[PDB]
Parts: sequence; structure tokens; C-alpha cells
Amino acid sequence: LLNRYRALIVAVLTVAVFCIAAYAIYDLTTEVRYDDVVHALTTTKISSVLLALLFTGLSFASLIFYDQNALEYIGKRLPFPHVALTSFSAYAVGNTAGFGALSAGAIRYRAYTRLGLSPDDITRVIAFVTLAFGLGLASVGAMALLVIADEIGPLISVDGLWLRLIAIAILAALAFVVYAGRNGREVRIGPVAVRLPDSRTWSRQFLVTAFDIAASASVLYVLLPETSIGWPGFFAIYAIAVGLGVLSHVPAGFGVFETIIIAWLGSSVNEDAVLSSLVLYRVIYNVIPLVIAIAAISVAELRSSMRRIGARLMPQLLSAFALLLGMMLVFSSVTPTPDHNLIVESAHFLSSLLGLAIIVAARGLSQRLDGAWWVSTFSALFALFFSLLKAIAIVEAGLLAFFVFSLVVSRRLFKRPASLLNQTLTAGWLTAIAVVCIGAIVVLFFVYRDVAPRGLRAALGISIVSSAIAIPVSDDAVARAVEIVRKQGVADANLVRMGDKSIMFSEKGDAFIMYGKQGRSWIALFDPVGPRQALPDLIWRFVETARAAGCRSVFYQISPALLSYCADAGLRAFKLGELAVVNLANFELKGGKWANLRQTASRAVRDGLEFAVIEPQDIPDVLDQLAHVSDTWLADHNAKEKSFSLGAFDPDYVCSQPVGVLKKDGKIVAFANILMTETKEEGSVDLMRFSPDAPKGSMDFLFVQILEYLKGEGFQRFNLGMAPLSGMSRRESAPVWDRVGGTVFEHGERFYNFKGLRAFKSKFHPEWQPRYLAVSGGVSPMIALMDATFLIG
Amino acid sequence: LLNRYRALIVAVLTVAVFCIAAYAIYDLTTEVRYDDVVHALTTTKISSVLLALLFTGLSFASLIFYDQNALEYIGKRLPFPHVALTSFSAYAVGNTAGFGALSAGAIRYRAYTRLGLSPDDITRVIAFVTLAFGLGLASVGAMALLVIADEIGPLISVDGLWLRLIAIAILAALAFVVYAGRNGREVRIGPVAVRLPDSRTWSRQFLVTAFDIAASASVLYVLLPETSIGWPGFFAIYAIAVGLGVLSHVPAGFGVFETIIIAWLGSSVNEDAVLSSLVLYRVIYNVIPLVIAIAAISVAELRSSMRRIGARLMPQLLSAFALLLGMMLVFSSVTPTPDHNLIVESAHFLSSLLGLAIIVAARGLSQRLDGAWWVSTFSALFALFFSLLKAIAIVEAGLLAFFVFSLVVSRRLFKRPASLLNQTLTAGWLTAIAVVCIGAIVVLFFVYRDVAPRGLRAALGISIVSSAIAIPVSDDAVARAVEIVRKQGVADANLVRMGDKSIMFSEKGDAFIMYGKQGRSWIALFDPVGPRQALPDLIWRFVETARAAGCRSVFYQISPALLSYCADAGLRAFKLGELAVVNLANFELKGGKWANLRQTASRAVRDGLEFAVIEPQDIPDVLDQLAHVSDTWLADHNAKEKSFSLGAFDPDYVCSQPVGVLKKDGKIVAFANILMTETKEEGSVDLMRFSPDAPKGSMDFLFVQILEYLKGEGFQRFNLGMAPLSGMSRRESAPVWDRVGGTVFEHGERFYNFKGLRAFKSKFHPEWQPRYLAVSGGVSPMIALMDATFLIG
Ligand SMILES: CCCCCCCCCCCCCCCC(=O)OC[C@H](COP(=O)(O)OC[C@@H](O)COC(=O)[C@@H](N)CCCCN)OC(=O)CCCCCCCCCCCCCCC
Ligand SMILES: CCCCCCCCCCCCCCCC(=O)OC[C@H](COP(=O)(O)OC[C@@H](O)COC(=O)[C@@H](N)CCCCN)OC(=O)CCCCCCCCCCCCCCC
Ligand SMILES: CCCCCCCCCCCCCCCCCC(=O)O[C@@H](COC(=O)CCCCCCCCCCCCCCC)COP(=O)(O)OC[C@H](O)CO
Ligand SMILES: CCCCCCCCCCCCCCCCCC(=O)O[C@@H](COC(=O)CCCCCCCCCCCCCCC)COP(=O)(O)OC[C@H](O)CO
Repeated sequence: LLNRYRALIVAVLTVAVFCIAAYAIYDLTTEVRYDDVVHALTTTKISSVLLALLFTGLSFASLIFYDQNALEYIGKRLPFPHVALTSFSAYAVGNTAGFGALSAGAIRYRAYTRLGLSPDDITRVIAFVTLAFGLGLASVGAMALLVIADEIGPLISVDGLWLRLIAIAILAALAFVVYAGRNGREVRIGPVAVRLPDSRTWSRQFLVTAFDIAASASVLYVLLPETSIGWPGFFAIYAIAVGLGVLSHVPAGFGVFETIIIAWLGSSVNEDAVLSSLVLYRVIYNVIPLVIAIAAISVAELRSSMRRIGARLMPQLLSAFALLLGMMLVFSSVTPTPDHNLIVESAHFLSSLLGLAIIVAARGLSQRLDGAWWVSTFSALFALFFSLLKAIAIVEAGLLAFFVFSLVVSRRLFKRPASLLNQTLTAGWLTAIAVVCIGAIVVLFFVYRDVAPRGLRAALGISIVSSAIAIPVSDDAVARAVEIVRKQGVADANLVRMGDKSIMFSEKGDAFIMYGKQGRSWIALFDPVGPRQALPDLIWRFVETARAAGCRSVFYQISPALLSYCADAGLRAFKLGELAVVNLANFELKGGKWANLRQTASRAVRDGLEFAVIEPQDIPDVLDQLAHVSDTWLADHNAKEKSFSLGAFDPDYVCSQPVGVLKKDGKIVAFANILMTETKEEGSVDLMRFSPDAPKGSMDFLFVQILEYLKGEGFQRFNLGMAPLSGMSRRESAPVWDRVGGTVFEHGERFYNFKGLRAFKSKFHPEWQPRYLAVSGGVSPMIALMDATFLIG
Repeated sequence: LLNRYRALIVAVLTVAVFCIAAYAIYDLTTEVRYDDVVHALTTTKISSVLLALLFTGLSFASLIFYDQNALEYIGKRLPFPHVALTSFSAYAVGNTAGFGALSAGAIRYRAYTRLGLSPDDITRVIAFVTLAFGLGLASVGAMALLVIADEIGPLISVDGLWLRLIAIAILAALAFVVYAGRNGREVRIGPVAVRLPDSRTWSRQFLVTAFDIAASASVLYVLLPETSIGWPGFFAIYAIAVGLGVLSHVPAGFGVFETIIIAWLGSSVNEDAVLSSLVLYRVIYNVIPLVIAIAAISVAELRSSMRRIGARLMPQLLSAFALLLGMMLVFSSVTPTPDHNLIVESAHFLSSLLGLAIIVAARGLSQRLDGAWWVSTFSALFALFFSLLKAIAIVEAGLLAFFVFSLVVSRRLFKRPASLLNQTLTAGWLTAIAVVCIGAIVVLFFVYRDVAPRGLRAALGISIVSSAIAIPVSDDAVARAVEIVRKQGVADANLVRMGDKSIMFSEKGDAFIMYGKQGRSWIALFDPVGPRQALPDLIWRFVETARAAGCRSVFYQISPALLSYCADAGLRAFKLGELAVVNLANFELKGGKWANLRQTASRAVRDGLEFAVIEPQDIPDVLDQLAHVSDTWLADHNAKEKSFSLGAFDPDYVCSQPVGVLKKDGKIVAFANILMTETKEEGSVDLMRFSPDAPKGSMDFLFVQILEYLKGEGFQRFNLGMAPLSGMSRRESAPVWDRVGGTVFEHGERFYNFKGLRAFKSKFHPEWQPRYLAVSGGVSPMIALMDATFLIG
């Protein structure tokens, strides 16, 4: 149920469920000694750990076929070594993090926009993949719970009829969903409206997801020493444990997975064995895949060669690996050894400080900063020679030295400067910090219960991290922005002079992005305007400025050519609508398929309707007639005015650009703003105007003459309007859409008919051009679209 | 591995495996009392039997989706209530019988040729279905054997490594088969050459076959009272028990299924419970589906309405139901009750006699006789009022009275007369009789072991059944057959006068079929010749005459219009090749796409090559030149002559039909036989003749003039040659073909180039016409095609 959590109480409720889960871990693990857990790790039958490596390998092979199946569903057949990597390194993170910037979403985006998909199709790949895992895990858990409510029924002393009956309830619900969605037929089960694929496709997907959950239950089943349950009893436990640990949005499914397995198997087998198998499960299944995903980038970077997809995936992988590294550092700083460096109960507080600093550096590394690289490299080095002095500890030292190795290797990857601390907060990284802190508190209360200042110090360090986490332009800038609009390309940005939109610049001075702030996030207007080389340097700087004041950097109507370095900044693009573009050198007045426009023009030829080519100083002759016709087209919509879209009643902006008129053979009845550039390379309009002198036979010639004059000056093409998205592309959607995409199309049919319908643009036979809205920080474009909307109105 | 058993040692080896299995049943059931088994049937918790009915219902719902999936694979989308019936009544028989006339094969044929498929596609439906069940049962048993070699490992005291290792062996073999057959690529694993379908199709098929085997293991698992194993342990037992009971070709998988489950679960649970669950399994899963399949025909016959498919399926269903009825009669005659009608150890021998008589009547009813109806109806009535007098016995009396009800209902279904006993033997019905006899011997040795004349009497009755199972035409007939060729239609049958082919007739006198005998089977030549109404009456009479001398009634080159009542007789059609037909009223000498023939004719115009229109009495001028040119075209192939195909060196047959010649401008160098009828409705040729005066430029005009003269007399069309089957239709094949179809195509490219290649026929631009060979008795067309072949040569 992605893009439905619209809150910060989701961030609070996630760590609430983790607090309840960790309290239940400490409840269910009373009479176990930490020394006994260390004993059971040190004696664990190395054939069993090798077999756990084998089953993790089979699990990630099935995850590769999840995604290859997804790409065969939407027709986009991509080559296989560029899909094995982008879904062996999408589940190496998705099994670890579930945040905005670190999830399956913001890695499929960053690894497929570089690879060659369309952002209207990565939201099909992601959505089919997440329906695949969720619905397949529900079917698999409810079928393997159906066959055995007796091998696991009495283990929690719940009778076999009830545990089987809830599995029959889940299977009846999912059979109802499939039988509703037999042939198309989007079935609205609530907010989310599933539209299941072919029966030949969800069955292949069900095999792939059942082999995934089988070879990921068997990783833990080989590590549990000689249970009183078989394989499938443990498989029905595992498909409830994962089925709740991913249901509660916790990072990696940490606490809920742990507490379900401890609550289920402590009655069966010895609790030290289950803790020693769960810790050695989290290592083998959630850290070894990160290490292999890192090394298969770094080795190919040193030395067939997939350096582009490695360059787009390495910050995400390192930022998801540093978070588990920080969990390991804090959990191994709190658990004691006798010989400790009292460097001058407060001497291992340096190590916990380094661990929390490196997960803050992980939040930096996903944002791909430079201070993140310095802090993470040096903090890992300090942890290296302040943890190697104690013992050998090949897991700790080797894993952390691998982090240092990779992070020295990827220095040339990124040099982007910003302030590591001055970004305020996301909904997810607070959950990361708080899960590390609360898990550390539970490790401390767990360990020193059999045999403080360090506890109070770790809590005070976490509170200091929380406090540090808590821690229109001048007419010269507007005129210089107008000069940048002149001396460069796209003429869409002639909405620059109307004010109300803050304008930042670049260091080169010839590039700008135009703001606008509505809620907890400020948006943009068209696209960064300027030469090509100043745009990617500025597309990061915008988002850095947006996070610098604790806001999200939504975009609006961006180009498909922008995507290749738009998605690198952490921008989930979304399909919005297509912008009608008519090339002018490939145009004829009737041709074979333009004569409807010729007859509509000749409808106004007999009226003799005319035009104006007037100047930026030709205001004082027209202005009160402009006021009265403004009253008319405000009476057309019955008095509701919009910003961010058109030019309002403006004494300067209306007379700013050269405009053009519909006449009463000399008397102004309707006008039109025309928007050019100095470079003569592209021109546009924005507004059409109604009169009580123009019926449906003359909704065109006021604009047809403008098209002919823009042909007459010698422009290359012409950006007329922007249309909402058609019914055939409302057909091509994804399974787990919700009210989000419906209100994308409602925003389409709500704000894009103030100039004309899609068929009205189609009357001019245009070649369409898609425009997107990019959203920062992995948040819902329900929120982003409404932040655009309430800034329109 | 169908169409590879080519023997009677398969029939011997099947009952050998059943003898070993029944001896192992009697071995493993020493200390069990028959009274205790009756106790455990009478106390069996009626909720458990209702739940077994539910799981049988789910199993046959999945069997319906086996076949609906199969019909969606080959594109032929058929309506669903005509597929639910023809695969709820194809597995109601296939789970009971595995013979020639009673299997999935000879019910898919009889229920799809009526329904609307092509016999080149029912051999795709059948073959995809049998690969589906076999390969899916192997994958399912090897996967559910993989997860648990510990819940069922020590039950037979075999260590868990070996039972898991053979499952890894099976899964590695099947993964090798799939990875070989990724994209097309027919992988020859031996005699059988699997070519697996789409990954989107065998996965859906794997779900359907795993839900089948799950809901058929659970029918028996609900009947076993409180095992020491879970569900999936019993599922891994069941997928070995079925996986060997269908591997050994035994009817219903009787003895092998029984002995595997007794051998596996007698060590776990009490043996009386396993016998009481296996008998009540065979009832619920193999007799209740026959009863429902019968009643859903008979009720719809009395009263939406599918009377055609019921009329084609009811004899197969009744003949597979009477066999289990006979097993029940013999097994309930041997098992004793105290009060018995001593009508005057030999008074219940009447009941065993009635049971063996009714399974002989079942062999009659599949062949759809009339004495079969009389013997089966009256023998069931005698069993009714000589078994109802003993006790109530609602299962026995109700089941048998249902048989009497259905068989009175289907009197109007069939009235076909033949001798019920005088058919000699099939490979399968001897296995039916012998499995009933040996199972009866084991029931007798089982029951009277705790506490004979009846045993010796049952053995003598079976030996009497075995002994009773052990129990060119005149020139008037040839000339009358030539008169039937004259006064009626197809001119293919002008091979009638050459002798060597026995000619039977009909009772109406104006219809005939022409024999030819090679091995243990005699074949036919073209098609029954005559009016339409005398053909279906004769198409049964041919097969009755063939079984009357203990032989199989193969056909050769039959029409697609014959299939609708050809498949009713029990004739598995097979695609053979297409017969080139050129309509003459829709023909032009060059048109747009015939001018190659015009230029090839003008190649011989400058030679001035000519023809003959000579008579049946114009022999004595040409005959020695015919002898020398016969020496030439015997020197063409280098001296190897064929029967059954053309006219040989014949003093009567060569001069019989009007022939036509290639000349040395008057001197005979090459001839051609031309074949007409009196009705002027269709004409043909058979033989083209080589000369040492005709190169590749004149392989045509000798025949082109014949085509023009057959146009000139005024015929409708022209049966020139018969071509082998093309490469695109050697592409459209089925998965479990073997050397059979390969030698069908080898027979094609081996015997059909003595007149010309497929492109040689394509030079004349023909409209193709498929011709089939029908095979009786469910036997392989390897055998039938070679019986045609060694009668050609
Ligand atoms: C207590 C009562 C509550 C019940 C109410 C149920 C309502 C359900 C409504 C649906 C809301 C879903 C919201 C989640 C959205 C989200 O968060 O995003 C999408 C997610 C990520 O998918 P992602 O791509 O990120 O992959 C993640 C993989 O890595 C996981 O990782 C790990 O946890 C690893 N440790 C293990 C790896 C495993 C193999 N790789 O997918 C989803 O749809 C999640 C839906 C899951 C639904 C499960 C339903 C419950 C199952 C129980 C079965 C029946 C038995 C009942 C007995 C009680
Ligand atoms: C002891 C060592 C020997 C091993 C050697 C293996 C070689 C295999 C070579 C393959 C030859 C196949 C020859 C059969 C051909 C034939 O006869 O015809 C095709 C059949 C019918 O198909 P049909 O359409 O007729 O349906 C039938 C349904 O009704 C059955 O009925 C019943 O029995 C009911 N009582 C139950 C209904 C169940 C649900 N409905 O299908 C086939 O391919 C048969 C192939 C089966 C292959 C199984 C392999 C072994 C499985 C074991 C798994 C691994 C574990 C190993 C541990 C030891
Ligand atoms: C009700 C089920 C619902 C549907 C789910 C069905 C899914 C089945 C698919 C399972 C595939 C993976 C199988 C993993 C099973 C592990 C079995 C196992 O326990 O391993 C034992 C031994 O394993 C081996 O010897 C090697 C097994 C290798 C399995 C390789 C699988 C290949 C076949 C997979 C099928 C798919 C083929 C394509 C693969 C890409 C070790 O156990 P143990 O004796 O150590 O246990 C005692 C105690 O627990 C302490 O350990
Ligand atoms: C390792 C596995 C390999 C792959 C196989 C996986 C296939 C799983 C699919 C199974 C579907 C059918 C499930 C049948 C399980 C039967 C469970 C059972 O035992 O029934 C119990 C109770 O059953 C019920 O209460 C009702 C169960 C109804 C199940 C209906 C299945 C619907 C869901 C099927 C999934 C598909 C959905 C579409 C269906 C067309 C009765 O047991 P008991 O307590 O009597 O046992 C004690 C002793 O044995 C004596 O009996």
C-alpha cells in the first residue's frame, strides 16, 4: 500500500511497533545468557552456514527472475546482466531499508532511467514487483498455513481450526480478487485498485515468489539446529514473520520478524539457538548480499564492465550498507568484552558515537554528499583501529574494512558538496536512528540483566542527534533571468516576469530555476533554463537548497531529456500529460490533413478578423478594453482565478510580451499572449481568451493566425498548450495504483481545459511531447501534485 | 511414454507388476483381520468422508483447468461447459482405465472430433496434457520430497540423505530439460523428444497440476485417521504412489498404489486404518466421479442440453464404470457373510461369474455392441436381486442400481449388432481380466487366512474366459465394385481393378471398403465409396469384420469429412499429408499466377509433344513399348517395385482405364494413367512416367495436357498426387511425440516423391486437402504405418 501513507504518524507508528516488538523480545528472552548465544554462534556447523549461503544465492536468483519477469510483462525486453545487477542490488537494499531514498522504488528508478526505460514504465515494474511480493507472500503463507495448522498450531497453543480458518479467509479473499480481475476489470478493494495481469503471468510470478520465500525460509531453517518442526512448519512461520515484518514498514523488518520467530519457536526449541540463528540469519541474508553487490561494482570499476549502472547504484548501496554497519557498531559497542581500551563505562561510548555518526553519514551518502564521504570514511577508519585492538573479530573487522575499501574506491564517483547536518529530517531516517537507538537500549537491558553511564550516554547522544536533526527576488535578478530567457532556448519560461516565483541562479550566472512554495515543500515551474552544461550542476543545487530549509523539491512539466540526470538527484518522475508541439517547417495550410483548419480560418475570413503585433510599450491604447474582456472571461468560468498557470490581470506582465488580438474589425474583443525568445529557436503561447463575439466556429482563428505568424517569423516549432493524458494511456497502467494516479488524471482534466481539450489541440495535428513532474525524497505525488494545485489556486 | 510400448510383453509385464504388488500387499498385511477393516469403514467420521468429497471436487475442478489450459495453448478457444464435461469424463475414465479404448486418449478423440477440433490438434491436447501430468507430478513429488526426507525418511528406515538426493537428481534432470527447451529446441531425451511450451504456460500448468495432486492427496489424507505424519509428508508419499501406479500402466494404478502406501504407512499407523482408507479412497475418488459423470449425461438426456457430446461419451463412461462394478462384484462375492443363498462353497460362484461376465460386457460396451447391452443389463439385474436379498448394502445396491438405471436410459443410444465374444483380444482387456482375477485371488488368500472350491471355481471361470477369448474376391464382386465406382463420386477408388485388395460390401449393395492385410491387422485404401447414407453403417461393419478375425482396422488417406463418424468407431486419426486438388472452373492458363505452366507448356509446343485419349480396348498397339518404357522407369529407381500405390506391369489394369501418352511425335516414350468416374463429378491420375526423352524442362507437359483435358471434359476438380507435410506443419507439433511422428514424416518424404515433390505439386497452384490414416484400438501408428509400408513394399 505505497503512496497511501501521508503523514509523520506513520514514522511514529513504525517505531512504536518496533518498540512493542523489542519489548516482546526482551519479554520472551528472559532466561537466556548472552554468553550462551556467543557459544551457539561459535559452534554452528560450518556446513550449515555454507548451506545458508547456497539458499541465499538461490533466493537472489529468484529475485533476479522477479524483475526479469516484470520486464517481460510490459514488453520492454532488456539485456540480462543489466537486470541481474539492478535487482540483486535492489533487494540487497530493499531487504535492509524501506525508506524514501533507500527502497526498491528509488533504486529501480535510478537504475532504469539510466538503463533505458520510461518513467511511466518504471512505475509499472515497481508496482508489479510489489504486488508480486505482497500478494504472492500472502497466497504462499495462506497456503502453507492451510496444510499445517497442526505442526505449528499447538506451538503457540492456538487450536488448529482457527489458524487454518484465517488461512481459508486469506485464500478466499485472494481468490475473490483474482476472480474479480479475470479479464482487465480494475477491482477497487479500497484506496488501492488492483488490476491483476494475465493468468499466464501471475502464475509464473507466483512460482518465482514461492521459490523466493522458500529459499529465504530455508536460509533460517538450515541455521536453526534440529527443530521439533519440519521444513514446511517453519515455512509457515517464516511467511507470517516476513508477512508482518514487511507489513509494519520497519527497516529490514527487524523487530517484528525477530519477535514473531522468538514468540513462535521459544516454546519449541531453546531460545539461545533461535537468537543465534536469527543473528546469523540477518548477517548471511541481509549483509552478504550487500557485500556481494558492492564488490561486483567495485571490482568491475577497478578492472564485463557496467560502470554507468554501478555509478548510479553505488551511493544507494553504500548508504544501505553503512546503516547495517552502524547497527553492528552500536550493537557490538554495547555488548561487552573484559579487556577494553580505557582511553579517557564511558570508553566504549566513542564506538557507539562512531556508529551513530556513520548512520548519519549514511543519510548523507544516499543524498551523495562530500562531507558524507569524509565522515563515513574517517569514522569507519576510527572504528577500524579502535575495534581491531580488542580482538581479531574477522566478521566485524573484515566487513568494516570492506566498507573502507569500497568507500575509498568510490571517491571519484562523487564530489558533490553540501552540509551534512543542515538537512532537517525525512520520515524514514528518523525511524532508522530511532530503531538503532531502541534496539541498542534493548541490547543493553538484555545483556547486563544477568551480571548505566553508558546507557545514559547513548541516550544523550541520540537526543543530541535529534536536536541537531531539528537543526520576490530583486528586479536585477528578474531582469537578468529575462536576459537568460532571451539568450537561450525554450520559450516556455516566459512566465518569468509575472513575479510570485523566487528565482535562484547558478555560479555561471546563465542558468536559473524558478521556485514556488506552498506547503512543506517548494516546487518548480518548467525546467532549468540555459545551456546544457549548466543544467546538471544546477539540478542538484536546487534540491540542496530545498533540503537546506527542510522542504521537498517537487518539479512540474519537465522534459524527457532532463530525466538522465534528473533521476540521479533522487527524483521519482511521474507522467503528467503531453505538450502539443507543432513543427513549422513541416507544416502546410491544408496539405492533406489540415483543411479543417483552412475552412475554420475561412469562417473568420468572411468576418475579416484581424490581429496585433504590438510591442512591450504598446499598452495605453488597449488596457481598459483588456479590463472589460478580462471581466468577460472571468464571467466565463464564473469568477475563479488561478496562479502558476497563466497571466492574470497584470499592468506589466500583460503588456510585457508581444500579444495578439481578436478584433471587432479594430475594436478589441479577445487577445492572446505570445511568448518568444531572442534566439528565434522556439516560440509559444499560454492563454486563449473568450469573447461574447466568438462562437464555437471561431475558437480557432485567434490562435490560427498566431500559428501562421510564428511560422512567418521563422521558428522551428511551437509549444501550444499542454493536454491531459489520453484514455489509451489511462489503460496502460500498473496494478497497485490508488487515488494518486486517479488524481493525476483528475488534475489533468481539471486544470488543462482552460485553454482547450485534447481533441482541441489535436485539431492542429500536433506531434506530442510528454512532460513529467519530478518528486524528491520518495514521497507521494498525491502530496506533490496538491502542493502544485494549491499554488495554482 | 505413449506410442513406444509395441508389444504383448507390456501386457504381460503389467500384470507381472500387479502380481508382485498384490503379493507385497498380502506380505505387508499379515496381522490384520477383515472384520477389523469392516469396523474401520463402519466407523469413519462422516465429516471426513464429506471432506473427501470436497477435495475430490477440487481435484476434478483442477482437471477441468488442465484441459482448458491445454485448449488455450493451441489457440483453439472452445466454450467451457463443453470442456468441463469432456475432462470431468476423461479423468473419470483415465483414473480408472489405461487401455486402448478406455484412456484419456480415446475419450479426448471421441469428445473433440464431435466438438470441433482437428485431429492434428487433439494429438496436441492429449500430448500436452500427458506431459503436464507426468512432468508436473515428477516435479511436484521431487520438490515435496526435497523439503522432507525426514518426516517420511525413517518411516521406511531409509536415511534422509538418500531420499533427498534422488529428489535432487529428479529436479536436476527436469531443470536440465527445461533449460534445454528454453526457446523451441526439441530436446531428444531418448525415444521421446520433448519440446516444452512457453515459460508462461508450463508455469500455469504447474499450478494446475500441483493443485490437482494436492487435492488428490488430501482425499486420502482426510481418510487416514490421525497419522504420525503431517499433510506434506503424506503428500510426498502420495506423489510417489501415484508416480509409480501410473508408471506401471496398471488399470487405475491399482496394485502399485496400494502396495506403496501399505509399505510406507504400516510402519507408522495401523494397517487396518490404511486399508479402510484406501478402499474408501478408491470409492470416493474413482467411482463417485464416474457416477457424477454418468448422471450429468443421463439427467441432461432425460430433460443446458449437451446430448451430442453425451452420445459420444456415454459408451466410454459406461464401459469404464462396468469394469469397477465388476471389480466390486468379484471382491464382494469373495468376501463372506454368514447368511448366504445356497441356491444349488459354490453358491456365491454365481456372483463372481456375473462380475466377470459384466467386465467382458464392459469390453463389449466400449466397442458399443448390442449383446453387450443385453448381457450387461441382465447380468447387473441378476446381481441386483441376488445381492439385495442378503443385506441392505447401500453402496453395492445403489451403485449397481445406478448402473442399471443408466444402461436402461442409454438403450436408444446404441443398437449396433456384433458378436460379444468373437473379438479375440486386446493388449489391455487381458490386463483388466487378469487384474480382477489376481486381485480376487489375493482377496481370497487375505480373508480366509484367519478362519477352496470357490477359489478353484473362480480360477476355472477365469481360464474359461481366457479360452473363450482365444475363441482376391470374385470377378463379379470386382466388376460390381467398378460399377459402384462408376455410379458414384470420388475417383480415387479407380485402383479397384488391380486386384490384391479384398473388397467387402454393404447390405445396400452400393458401398464398399477395400481391404489389404499385412501383419496382425488389415488396412484400407481410400475411403468407403458410395452415397453418404451407406458410409457410417459400413464404417462400423469394417471394424467389426476386422475384430472378427482378430485384427486391427487401420485406414489410409481418409477424408476430413469422414472424421465425424470415423472417430466414433474408435479410430485415432493421424495427419499424413495433403492431397493436391485443383478446381477446374476456377482455372486459367496463365491468369496472373499460372504463366510458369504456360512457358513450360510452350517448351513442349516447339517439340510438338502429343497425347492419347485411348480406350479400355486400345491395348495391342502400345503394349511392348509399354514394357520397354516400364524397364526404363524401373531403371530410374534402379529396380524396386511398390504395391498399394500405383499400377504395376499389368496386362489388364494398365489398359483398363483410359491412359494418355508422351510421344516421339507418334512413338510412345512415356505414358500416364487417367482415372475418371461415370458421374463426371471428379477425376484423377496416379502415375507419372519418366523417359530418356524428357528432361527437367518436360516433367510437366505430359501432365499439363491431362489437366487441360480434364478441364475439357468438364470436371469439377482434380486429385493430383498427394504430398508430404510441409515444414511449417512439422513445426506445429506436440511435446511428447517420438519416433512415431518422425517416421510419419519419413514415410511422407519416402513414398510421396515417386510422382513429385511438394513444390512440384505447388507448380500447378493447388488448393490443398488433408488426408488422414485412422487407427483402430488405440495402438501406435508406428505399427499401423509400417503395416501400410510393408504392404506397399
Ligand atoms: C496483524 C494484522 C494485520 C493484517 C492486515 C493486513 C493488511 C494488508 C494490507 C497491505 C498493506 C501493505 C503495506 C506494505 C507496503 C510496503 O512496505 O511496500 C510494499 C512491500 C515491499 O515490497 P519490497 O519490494 O520492498 O520487498 C520486500 C522484501 O524485501 C521483504 O524484505 C524482508 O522483510 C526480508 N527480511 C525477507 C525477504 C523475503 C524474500 N525476499 O511489498 C508488499 O506489498 C507488502 C505486503 C505484504 C503482505 C503480507 C500479508 C500478511 C502475510 C501473512 C500470510 C497469511 C498468514 C496469516 C497468519 C496470521
Ligand atoms: C522404480 C523406478 C522406475 C523409475 C523410472 C522413471 C522413468 C519415467 C519414464 C516415463 C514413462 C511414463 C510412461 C507412462 C505413460 C502413460 O501411461 O500415459 C501417460 C500418463 C497418463 O496420464 P493420464 O492422462 O492418463 O492421467 C493419469 C492420472 O489419471 C493417474 O491416475 C491415477 O493414478 C489416480 N489414482 C491418481 C490421480 C492423480 C491426480 N489426478 O502420464 C504420464 O506421463 C505418466 C508419467 C508419470 C511419471 C512419474 C515419475 C515418478 C514420480 C516420482 C516423483 C519423484 C520421487 C522419487 C522417489 C522414488
Ligand atoms: C507447503 C509448501 C508451499 C509451497 C512452497 C513449495 C516450495 C518448494 C521449493 C523449495 C526449493 C528449495 C528447497 C530448500 C529445502 C531445504 C531442505 C533442507 O532442510 O536442507 C537439508 C539438506 O540440504 C541439502 O543437502 C542440499 C539441498 C539443496 C537444495 C537445492 C534446491 C534445488 C532444487 C530447487 C527447485 C527449483 C529448481 C531451479 C532452481 C533455481 C539440510 O537440513 P538439515 O538436515 O541440516 O536439517 C536439520 C536441522 O534443521 C538443522 O539444519
Ligand atoms: C511441499 C508442497 C509442494 C507443493 C504443494 C502445495 C499445494 C498446496 C495447495 C493445497 C490446496 C488444498 C489444501 C488441502 C489441505 C487439507 C488440509 C486438511 O488436512 O483438512 C483438515 C481440515 O480441513 C478443513 O477444515 C477445510 C479445508 C478446506 C480447504 C479448501 C482449499 C481452498 C483453498 C485452495 C487454494 C486454491 C484456491 C482456488 C481453489 C480452486 C482436516 O484434517 P484433520 O484435522 O481431519 O486431520 C487429522 C487426520 O488426518 C484425520 O483427518
